[PDB]
Amino acid sequence: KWWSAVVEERDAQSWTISVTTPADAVIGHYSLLLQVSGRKQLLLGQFTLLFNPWNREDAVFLKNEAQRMEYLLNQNGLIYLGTADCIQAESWDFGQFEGDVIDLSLRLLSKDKQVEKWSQPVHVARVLGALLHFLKEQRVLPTLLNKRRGSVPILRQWLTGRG
Amino acid sequence: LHIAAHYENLNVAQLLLNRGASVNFTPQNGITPLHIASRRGNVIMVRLLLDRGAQIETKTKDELTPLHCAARNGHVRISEILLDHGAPIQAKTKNGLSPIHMAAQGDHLDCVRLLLQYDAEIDDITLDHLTPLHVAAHCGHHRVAKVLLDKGAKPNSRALNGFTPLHIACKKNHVRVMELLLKTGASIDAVTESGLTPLHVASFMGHLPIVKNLLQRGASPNVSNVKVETPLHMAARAGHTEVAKYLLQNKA
Amino acid sequence: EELQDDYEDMMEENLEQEEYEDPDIPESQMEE
Amino acid sequence: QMEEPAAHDTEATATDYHTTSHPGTHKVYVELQELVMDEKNQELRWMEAARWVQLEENLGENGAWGRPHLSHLTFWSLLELRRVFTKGTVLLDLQETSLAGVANQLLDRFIFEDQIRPQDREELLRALLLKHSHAGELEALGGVKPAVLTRS
Amino acid sequence: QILHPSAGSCDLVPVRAVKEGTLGLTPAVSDLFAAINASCVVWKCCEDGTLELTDSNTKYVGNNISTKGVGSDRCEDITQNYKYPEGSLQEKEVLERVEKEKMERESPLYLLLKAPSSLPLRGDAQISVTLVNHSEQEKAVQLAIGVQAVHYNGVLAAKLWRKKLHLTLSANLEKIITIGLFFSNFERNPPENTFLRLTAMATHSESNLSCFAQEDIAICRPHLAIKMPEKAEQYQPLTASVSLQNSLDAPMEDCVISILGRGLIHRERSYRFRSVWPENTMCAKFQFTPTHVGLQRLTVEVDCNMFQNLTNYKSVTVVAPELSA
Repeated sequence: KWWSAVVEERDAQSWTISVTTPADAVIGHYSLLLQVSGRKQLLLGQFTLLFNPWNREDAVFLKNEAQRMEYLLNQNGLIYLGTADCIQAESWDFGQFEGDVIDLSLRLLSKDKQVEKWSQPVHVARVLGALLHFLKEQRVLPTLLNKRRGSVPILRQWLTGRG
Repeated sequence: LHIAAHYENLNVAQLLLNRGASVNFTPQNGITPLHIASRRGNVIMVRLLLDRGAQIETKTKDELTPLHCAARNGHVRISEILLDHGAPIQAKTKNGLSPIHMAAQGDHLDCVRLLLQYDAEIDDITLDHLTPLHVAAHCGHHRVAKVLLDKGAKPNSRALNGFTPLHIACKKNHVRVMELLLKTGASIDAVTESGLTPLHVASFMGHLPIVKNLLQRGASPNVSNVKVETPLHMAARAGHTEVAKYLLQNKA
Repeated sequence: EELQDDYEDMMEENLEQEEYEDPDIPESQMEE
Repeated sequence: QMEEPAAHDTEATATDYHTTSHPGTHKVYVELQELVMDEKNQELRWMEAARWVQLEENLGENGAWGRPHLSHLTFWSLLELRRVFTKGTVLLDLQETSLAGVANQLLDRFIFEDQIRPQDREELLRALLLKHSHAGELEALGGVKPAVLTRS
Repeated sequence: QILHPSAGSCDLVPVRAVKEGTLGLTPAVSDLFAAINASCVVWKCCEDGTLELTDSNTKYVGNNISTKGVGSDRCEDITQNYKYPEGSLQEKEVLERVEKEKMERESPLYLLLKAPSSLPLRGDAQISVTLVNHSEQEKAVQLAIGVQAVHYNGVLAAKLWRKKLHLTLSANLEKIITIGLFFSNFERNPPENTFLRLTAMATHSESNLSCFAQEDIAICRPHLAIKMPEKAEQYQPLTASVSLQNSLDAPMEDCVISILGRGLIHRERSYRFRSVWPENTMCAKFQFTPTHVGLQRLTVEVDCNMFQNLTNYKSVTVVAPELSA
């Protein structure tokens, strides 16, 4: 349930180690380090820890696999515009799995200094919403200008300022 | 397997099905694992059960097909999967409700759209001769009523007691359904088997805004029942001072 | 607690067998 | 299918596909393969000719690599490289993980940029997806000979 | 949970809190509840400077609350998660409780406006104004009709058309007036991403009460039809057909069509096609090779001088190649 490591398969020169993380772990970039007794700490690599809608003990757990796919894994979304009596569906590319989106999101979250609360989805969501509203207020200019290619270029232009 | 379908625990469900579990195990209540998977919204579990050989026309003790369970909860994907596998879209329960009745009862707009896309009877009647438009008027779902009316549902359909969807909309203080029906050609002066006009029902129930709208649209307060009673009589017999006052001010 | 789902009554409540039945036909006759 | 549209050649939204990630730095290994044909079966395939490990080693017609040396270039090679790079086709930050996908995207961009004709796409896809042999299987065959891809 | 920024700080509000009117659970419950439960009062502005109240149609708020459906491209309506049905007992109880908490903390003329849901771009529409006189004497009414362009956030953009009918209404008689809403009669072209605010105002005698009605009319652009096979094999060429019929009154010039999609096309490819005269159909054929297995989407955007950023989509499931030797 907590942090743990166990050797599932082993050879003379290799260990196959299964590593678990707590269901309420702090998200962000992690460094995995190995310590040998009477030896200096050694860095094994880097990994990023995210919320788990598939884990029942997690706060973001979803019952349905279809709901999980639609609300997390689907990068092709639909934003509905128009009027109530004439709804025009607009194809939108969320692109949450673009290579730089995770790094940009974590760098934006790093503005909050309450890193111990980053394990709580509520605090992370509120901080991200406030920061993104601030970025929208600072970056959106008064009035192709209306040509959109998804949320990723908008996020890049809001954070870096280029685009 | 019922528990696995309820929680969509795919791994243990596959293990049980490989060990020899009955995919169509029917208890005394008639609730198959396919019924639970359809009701709970478990799309992947529904697909797994259909792949393993679940019967799609099985009825519960209330004769509810899995299509009924999917439609009453608004699971559009499960309903589409069942219809593609051969689910009967005109299956009726013990009360005569079709899956479109279940979808209209729950304000499931996209499920109603999907069912109408699969050649569902838009004016299917229950044992009380209630069309899906009647159900939408009773429940106040004006969006479902609009979708039904735009595809050809009769606005003046008659129930057992001669009640139109306009009558039921005026009875339950559902003003938006009344406006949509009157836009789509519902008869404002239609009478029931007892001669009850929508103004009669609205005055008896005390729904002042509906009475005001009907009188503004030209409804005559001089209409009479089988007892010759006017809407003023209905308002006076139920102690609705405001409705009676407005009726007196308009033409009585 | 966190183990009520292992009992018959709580599991029966969770499965919601009443949701698989047709409750009634709403008529609501206006006559007093 | 009434009209086959021509390329607009506009980069109005080019900046929308520019990633903010910082690329890393590596001393890289470069491998050169030439479309050749074998002698035992007269089948055209890809065989490695030289490799770069910051020093150039060449593969002779005996199955063994030559001695390492600095890379030296002719005037005509660099002139033609500049000529074909000036009007070249670039697919930067391409989301592909297979040779078939890279070849398909490259041929689609070739057709879009009028580099090749649409009738040549099938032949080029056949050529780019041929078996890539190496020095280990050179002796297994009858050797390698220079080859030119034909219309058929 | 609803992310509601406050000008600042952000708050997470449960949807059931908004639906049940639990004003006090989170600080942003009140604003979200008011966003979908407020009532509109319409005041007439006179040349004398008097702001006068108008009999008005009920302008419902919080309508057709929509989001993308699960497992399909269909539209899912989630208004029932936010609001009880109008005129029901639960909605009445919630409204009365909210009003009580807020309070503790602190004619013979009828107009019926019938308008189409959308007006085709550079097209024609017919609107109907129904005037019913409930008086015993004939009335001289002044029917004022105005069309104005509004942005998505309610900001006025440009006045487009206006009409002032003078009608005589017989006593106890219903009159239906049909008015042709024509794009060519607009004083200026509506700005992009705007909506039509159709208003009908009726003033009679010296009663000081004006009947007012308003409707929101969208602008309907020509349909961008995409023809593509439902199933496609990975690493094999796929052909997509794009059809667009020019229903406008002017030829389409500077015509550019662009295609894009994740797992189908690297970035986007923009194409130029010939000018399309009115009542002509543009047919464009695109060949591309899918390279990623799964449910992919092809997005097609068409730009011209008449309209810009006209986008349509179609979904194709890419399957892995058949196993062989």
